[PDB]
Amino acid sequence: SVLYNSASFSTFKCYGVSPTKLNDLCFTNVYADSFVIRGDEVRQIAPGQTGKIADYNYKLPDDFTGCVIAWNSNNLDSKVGGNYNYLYRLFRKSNLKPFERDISTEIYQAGSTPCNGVEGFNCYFPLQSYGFQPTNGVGYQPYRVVVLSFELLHAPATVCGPKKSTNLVKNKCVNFNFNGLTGTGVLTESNKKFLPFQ
Amino acid sequence: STIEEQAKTFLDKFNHEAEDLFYQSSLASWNYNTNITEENVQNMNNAGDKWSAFLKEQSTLAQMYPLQEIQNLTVKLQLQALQQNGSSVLSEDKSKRLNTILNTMSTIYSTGKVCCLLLEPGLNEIMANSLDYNERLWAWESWRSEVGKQLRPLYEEYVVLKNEMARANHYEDYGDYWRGDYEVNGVDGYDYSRGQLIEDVEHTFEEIKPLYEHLHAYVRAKLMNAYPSYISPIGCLPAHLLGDMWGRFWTNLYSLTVPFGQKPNIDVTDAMVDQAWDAQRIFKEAEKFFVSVGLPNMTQGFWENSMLTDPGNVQKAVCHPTAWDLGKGDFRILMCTKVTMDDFLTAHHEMGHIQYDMAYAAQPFLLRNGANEGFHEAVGEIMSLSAATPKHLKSIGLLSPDFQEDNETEINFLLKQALTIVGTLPFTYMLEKWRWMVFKGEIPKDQWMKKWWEMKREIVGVVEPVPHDETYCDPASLFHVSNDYSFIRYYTRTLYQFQFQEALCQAAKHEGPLHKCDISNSTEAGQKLFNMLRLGKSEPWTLALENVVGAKNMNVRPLLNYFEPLFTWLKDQNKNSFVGWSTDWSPY
Repeated sequence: SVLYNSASFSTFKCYGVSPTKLNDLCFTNVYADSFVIRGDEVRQIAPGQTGKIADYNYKLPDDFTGCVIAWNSNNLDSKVGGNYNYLYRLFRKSNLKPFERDISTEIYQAGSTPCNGVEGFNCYFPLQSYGFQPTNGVGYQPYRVVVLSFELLHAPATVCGPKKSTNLVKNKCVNFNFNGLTGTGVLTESNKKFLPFQ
Repeated sequence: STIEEQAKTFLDKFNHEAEDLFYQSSLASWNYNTNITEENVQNMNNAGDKWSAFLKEQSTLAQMYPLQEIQNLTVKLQLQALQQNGSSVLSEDKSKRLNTILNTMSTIYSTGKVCCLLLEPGLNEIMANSLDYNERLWAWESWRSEVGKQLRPLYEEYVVLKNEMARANHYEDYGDYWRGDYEVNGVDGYDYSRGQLIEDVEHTFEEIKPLYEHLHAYVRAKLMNAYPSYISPIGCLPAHLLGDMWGRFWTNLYSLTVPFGQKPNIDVTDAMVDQAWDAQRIFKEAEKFFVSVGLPNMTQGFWENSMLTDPGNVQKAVCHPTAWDLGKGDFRILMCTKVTMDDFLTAHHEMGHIQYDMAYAAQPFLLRNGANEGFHEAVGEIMSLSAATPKHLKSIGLLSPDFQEDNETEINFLLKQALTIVGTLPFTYMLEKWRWMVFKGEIPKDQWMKKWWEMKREIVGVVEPVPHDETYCDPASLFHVSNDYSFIRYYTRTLYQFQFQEALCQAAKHEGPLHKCDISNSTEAGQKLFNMLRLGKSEPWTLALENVVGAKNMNVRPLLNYFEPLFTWLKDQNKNSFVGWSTDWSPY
């Protein structure tokens, strides 16, 4: 409830499910994938788009039912003169799978000759640098994109949502609901006590 | 594997490192322009040294990839300017000889003092405001007898060195090397060979000749009263009575040639003082102009990084009118904003140049330039010409809906632009054509000054007031020759200025002449212009020209429709003088 009307995120979009129905819906596993990219490559992050990011880095399924959280971070981790703190792989000899972290750090072989790790002919260096500078345009500013994945299995989900609790009124024959039991009657005072677990 | 597949991988590796090195060389140059210090100079040389060293290494590895193995019709156009060797294509012994001449010609031209006197605006104001025969002649003869003599041995060796340098990159001569920019080497069908550039230019120049004959006869008959024993109505005009040292800018001759003195011209200087512009404005007005055309809005970093103020004489700055392109979405314009009349049209001219850079923003660094050298300047000429219309400036903020205007007012506007736009047009057609015959081998080494004065009386109409010999040299003393800059790019700028204006004014529900066209509330005329700007160099200029005008070849008809009321008035006025100019005539 406080994440939608926060009035502090640059891009807050959801796919698959509605952003107002997941507040009370139960979820089994709630993942959190954070990554800083450019400002123009944000359009590639969508369930149904490709590019040099959703293919060789962080790949997302086409039927992703979640939300995409991304805000502006120009006055945070950005300096003038050239950004050399974030890297990214340009090409790779294979195609990654959705929900998989890049572990193998090899050299892209464009030709038919082995590279043996050393950079040379037909052995380009895939890890390139960005350019997060406060004097560039809009498509060159860093944006911390956080992707929240919602996956439900057969295990009992323990992460649901808070319930809006009202007040308590008696002396009337109205309807009430006290945890599961939904009765309609007049709530009067009692003298007996129950058990501290029932 | 695949040669074409490995070609795109080599481009992505170079583009990710070229934008970082080029930005550091441009950011250090911006700090020197804001504050002239001795520290920012070393920052640009260190950043520029890494760019020249990295470009040479990538040009050698690009020679292994065949050029014919490109099917996308895009990589072939990018590897043409990458596999070049530059001036260092010859041997190591002749490498320092060619670069030394480029420094000797630029030093004498910059230090050319007449005893004292500076260069610009030193000798420019003397040859303009003088009105005397025994004053401006001494300033013109001393420049050809001192500067031309020292540049004579350097100009002779400049032809033999540039001839072998051009042939080393598979060409013909120096003039043929400049023809490769206009040559189509990508999409088939819409090709444009280098041999076609020889023709067309020579055919369209003959149809515009009757327009120049009526203009040259009116100026000669007007200045006849000032020089009765020197300017004949049936003769010609000397080389010093043109209001310029080299006969390039003829705008200064408008003060001594007024066809109507009873109708004042437009003036937007007093209108800016009444409405009180903060001196930080002008750009705010210039912003809403391109919105009504339909070109997208400007960026956000332009209003926070580009210095749009005037510090004055208390701060060292060199706010020269030059559009900068740092890259990576950054766009800055270096210009001192003042509350005058010339700055209102100058800001609109450079705003069209930075708009072209914003079109191909998503394209790589190898596609961040115009289609040719004569096309990037034509984008800003159509913006300042449409904004200089007296009718367009009346329906906005400045000016008065009370200022009357008629057919007599448009005569003074077409004549003023005829001494700058089409005034230097015959000079460009003669200066560039004369050098093509020397660089190729059609003129002997001892007939340079002989053929020079022969082509003047047949194209422009300029005689020699002083009988020169052979050791003299005239084209060597020029800002574009000493700096090794092409001059053919200015010829296509004049022709393409009226072709793009006629296309936008036609779809905007407006017919007739083009001296009163107003580009406002015309969405169709704005979306069509963005078609060829977004492409850039990915498509040839012949295909991009058809999307706006409708033809692949340059035309001269739109250049005549703009000066239609001016050509009509000169017909019923130049009846007492001779239409044209005489060749066998000398003032001495």
